[PDB]
Amino acid sequence: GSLTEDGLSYKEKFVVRSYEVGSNKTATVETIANLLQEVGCNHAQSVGFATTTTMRKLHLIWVTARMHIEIYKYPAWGDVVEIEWCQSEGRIGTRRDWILKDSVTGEVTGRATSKWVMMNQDTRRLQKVSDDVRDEYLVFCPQEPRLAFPEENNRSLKKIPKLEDPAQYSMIGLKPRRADLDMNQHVNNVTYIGWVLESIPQEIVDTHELQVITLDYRRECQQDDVVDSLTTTTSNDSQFLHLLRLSGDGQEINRGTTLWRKK
Amino acid sequence: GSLTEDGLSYKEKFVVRSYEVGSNKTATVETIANLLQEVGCNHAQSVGFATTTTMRKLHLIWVTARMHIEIYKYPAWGDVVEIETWCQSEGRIGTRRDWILKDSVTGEVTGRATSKWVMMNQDTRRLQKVSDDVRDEYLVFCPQEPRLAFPEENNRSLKKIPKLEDPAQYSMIGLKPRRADLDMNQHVNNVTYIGWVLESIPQEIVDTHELQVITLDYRRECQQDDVVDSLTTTTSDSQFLHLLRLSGDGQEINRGTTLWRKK
Ligand SMILES: CN1CCN(C(=O)c2ccc(F)c(F)c2)CC1
Ligand SMILES: CN1CCN(C(=O)c2ccc(F)c(F)c2)CC1
Repeated sequence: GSLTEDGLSYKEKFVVRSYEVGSNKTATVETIANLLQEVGCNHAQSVGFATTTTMRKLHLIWVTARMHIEIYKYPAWGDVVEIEWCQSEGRIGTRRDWILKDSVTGEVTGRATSKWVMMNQDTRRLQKVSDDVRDEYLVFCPQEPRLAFPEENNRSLKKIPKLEDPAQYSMIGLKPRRADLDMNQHVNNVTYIGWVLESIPQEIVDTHELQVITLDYRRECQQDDVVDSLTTTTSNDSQFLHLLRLSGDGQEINRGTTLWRKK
Repeated sequence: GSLTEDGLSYKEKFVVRSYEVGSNKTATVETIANLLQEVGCNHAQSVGFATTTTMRKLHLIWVTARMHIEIYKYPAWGDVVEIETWCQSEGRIGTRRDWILKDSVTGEVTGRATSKWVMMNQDTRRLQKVSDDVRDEYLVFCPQEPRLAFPEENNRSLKKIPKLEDPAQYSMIGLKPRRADLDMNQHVNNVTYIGWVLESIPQEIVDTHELQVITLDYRRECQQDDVVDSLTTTTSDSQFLHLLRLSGDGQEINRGTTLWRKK
C-alpha cells in the first residue's frame, strides 16, 4: 500500500482469500468491511499516526457513529481488489470514505463512507471537535470536498427509525468470542455487521445479494454482554429494518437497514 | 505465493493485519491457523486441484482428523511471515500436511504445524482407508523421502488425548456459529473450533501467558444450527485438557490439549 502522489489519499491491493468467501465464492460483506478498516489503519500509520498529539493529551478518541457500504460486485476468491481518504466535517466530527475497484478492469465495484465522532476514552462522553484538533488533521485531508457518495439525496445520509416489537425475524443470545475483539479488547465494528445479518433468513441470502448496508452505532457491546438481533421486511428488491439490543434490559446498541437485489 | 524449484512444496508471504492481532499486538493462533489453511489451498491450486479425479467420481473428500500447532514467536502487526507447506502419504491411513513458519526478515523458524487427514464419503460421512489408485494420483506432488515438521521420535503431535471428566474446572456454554464462521460450502471452518476451545481458558491465563502448543482432535462436525459447550481443566508452564460437546445430548465434537508459557 502507498499514499498517492499528492499525499492526500491512500491505496492498497488485496488478494481475496479462501476463508474470506461465502457460498458464491465471492468475498462476504464482513471481509470487505475488515479490508476497509485495514486500509484505514495503514493510511493513518503512513501519515504519522489515528489520535493526534492534542487528542492524546486530553484522553480523546475517534469512534464510529455510522458505517454505509454499497457493493455492485463482490470480488471472487483469488481476485485482486484495489481500495482507495478522510475529510473534516466541521465541529461535528470526521468522515472516512472508500472506493473499491477491480484491479484488472479498473472499474468501481463498491463504495463506502463512515461518520466519526470525538469521545473521551474514560467517561465515554461525546464532544465537538476543537479548532486545535481540527487544524492538526486538515493537513492530511483534501481541502475541496471529495465524496464517495456525492448525489443530492443519497442512502448514506438517511435517518433510520427504531424497529417496533414484534420483529418479523430474530437471532437470540449472540455473544462475542476472543476473535471478535480488537487489540484493545473492544468488540470489532465488523462483528456488529455480522450480528445484524444473523437475523436475515437463509432463503434471502441464498437468492439475493446484499447491495447496501447502513449501520448506526449507539453503544458498545462489552465482551460479557449478550445480544439479540431483530429484522423486519419494509419492502425484485428487498429491504429490511434492523435492531441489535442487549438481551437482558433491551438496551439499544445498533440500528440499521439493508437492501438486497435478486440474483 | 509459489511452488519451490522441485515443485514438491509451496511458499507464501503474509503481512500481518490490524484486525488479525490480539492485545499484545501479535497475530492470534486463529489468524495463524487461517494463514495455514490459505497457503494449503493455494498449494492445491498450484498443482492442479485437494480432491483428485478418482475421488470426485467416488464422492470422496479429505477431512481433518487432527491439527497440531507450535508457536515460538507470534508475528507482530505489520510484520511479514513466510509459510512453507507440503503434503505426504501416510499409507492407507490417510494424508498429512505440514507447515513451517518463518520471520521473513531474520529467516528464523518462528512456528511449525502438522495435520492428519482421512478419507470420507461426502454423502454418508463414512470413513475409509485410501487404497492404491488415489495414492498413486497424489504421490507425484509429495516428497518421496519423509519430510517432517515434527521429526523427534516421541513428540507432542502424536500423543493420545484423554476424555475430560465432569465436572470441568472452567466452561463457556451456548457457543453458536454465525455466517462468518462458515466456509464456501456452508460447513463450520476448522479454525472456529480452535476459537471455541480457547473460550473456556480464563482471561487471567491469556493475560499472563502465551499459547505455545495446541493439539486438536476433530471427531464430529458442528452444524450451523447446533449449540456447543467448551470445557477446560488444568492438568499441570500451564497445561489444560479440553472438550467441546453438543449443548443438548452432550455428544463429543472435539477434544484437545494446550500448553502455555509465562510471559
Ligand atoms: C469501538 N467502538 C467505536 C464506536 N462504537 C460504538 O458503539 C459507539 C459508542 C458510543 C458512541 F457515542 C458512538 F457514536 C458509537 C462501536 C465500537
Ligand atoms: C469439515 N471439517 C470440519 C471438522 N471436521 C470434523 O469435525 C470431523 C467430522 C467427522 C470425522 F470423522 C472427522 F474425522 C472430523 C472435518 C473437517
